[PDB]
Amino acid sequence: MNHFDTIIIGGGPAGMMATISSSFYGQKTLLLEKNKRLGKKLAGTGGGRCNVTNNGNLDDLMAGIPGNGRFLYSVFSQFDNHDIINFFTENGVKLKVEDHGRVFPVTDKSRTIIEALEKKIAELGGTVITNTEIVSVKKTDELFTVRSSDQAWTCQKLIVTTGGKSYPSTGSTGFGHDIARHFKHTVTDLEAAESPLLTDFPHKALQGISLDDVTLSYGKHIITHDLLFTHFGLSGPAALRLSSFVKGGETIYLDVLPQMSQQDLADFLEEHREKSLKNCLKILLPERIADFFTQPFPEKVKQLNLSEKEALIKQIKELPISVTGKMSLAKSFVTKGGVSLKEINPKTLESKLVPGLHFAGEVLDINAHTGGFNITSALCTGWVAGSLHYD
Ligand SMILES: Cc1cc2nc3c(=O)[nH]c(=O)nc-3n(C[C@H](O)[C@H](O)[C@H](O)COP(=O)(O)OP(=O)(O)OC[C@H]3O[C@@H](n4cnc5c(N)ncnc54)[C@H](O)[C@@H]3O)c2cc1C
Repeated sequence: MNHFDTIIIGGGPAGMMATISSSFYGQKTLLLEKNKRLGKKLAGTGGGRCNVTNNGNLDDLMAGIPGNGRFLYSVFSQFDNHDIINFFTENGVKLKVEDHGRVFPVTDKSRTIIEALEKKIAELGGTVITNTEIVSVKKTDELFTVRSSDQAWTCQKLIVTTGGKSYPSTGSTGFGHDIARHFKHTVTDLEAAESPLLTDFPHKALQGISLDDVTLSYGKHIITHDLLFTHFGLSGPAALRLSSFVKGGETIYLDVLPQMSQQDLADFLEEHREKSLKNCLKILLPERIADFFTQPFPEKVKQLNLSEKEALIKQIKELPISVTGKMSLAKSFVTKGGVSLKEINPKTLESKLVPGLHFAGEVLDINAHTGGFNITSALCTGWVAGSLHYD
């Protein structure tokens, strides 16, 4: 018995959720995964802790999915970030909410998430065959044939959830784009998004340090969020978002305290004209950031003159950084681009050109910010694709 109602290709967050919803709707379901493990990429989101969704409202979500979020109104009315939170709560996983509405398991371990998903697939009788790479997908009359090098399976409904093109060592190497092409869909241009930034800058002084809520500016686009200093330059949300507007050759500007304007700072110093300038700023900033700003200046806040005060403050508020480029698609967190949404039903996620065929997750031309919006996007679209609609 190799024939199923539904076959789902790719066991990421989209694939797992379609397997759950399809089974739940009485569909006899097969999930195929190329790796020995499910959720290889998912296991590494949120610094490996697993950033499973975001707890904001609908507008927070739309602001979180800049790349074609508007297509998801229909999907989100069926299953949303709060349906996700319910599911994991219902099934005995303790979630928690961190900054910017990011949702993690209390365990801080991605296996708590993936293991819960596998457990449900099993309670619902879903079939999963791992360590199996699909190489071929055809359709005859009303019957999809799905083939690996060894075997073949059949179905009437086919869900393709093979992901994007970034981090191909997770398994997302584009096969779902080939399917889409084979059945004569348009695949848009595939390019990097949420790609960390290469800077020309003394990286050693600051790498590993994290900063909460800072403003990076460049031309019209100005962004206020979290930032990580890396050995190659800049990552974390702020860098990641800005990375869409920048290619290499630009100067961008960093505001390390968007809270205080020039004057508040000036006043703050006078209150601590007794401590060392490093120690002064050590109270407002992480220590290694303090070192960085105040190395070239006099030891003590009072030893400063007027011109030193004004120059220092302008560095604190407007440090110019030189960007020499960004990471490629391969090394970016998100693929901007995918299967074209003008040929997909926004409500069922069925292809408009081939009946029975469906697409969910990153394989579609949807792209979002890190912070749970991609994963939320994949679980939901997955849920919908796997679910049944009739009329
Ligand atoms: C380091 C990192 C951190 C991230 N952090 C975040 C974050 O904090 N928040 C956020 O929202 N997003 C984040 N993302 C993005 C997010 O992980 C993805 O957008 C999401 O996992 C996509 O889900 P998916 O199921 O569509 O594709 P994937 O999760 O990639 O899964 C696709 C699956 O298809 C399988 N497959 C592929 N080809 C075949 C084939 N031929 N045969 C069989 N199986 C196949 C693959 O093995 C894979 O398991 C991050 C990405 C990375 C790389």
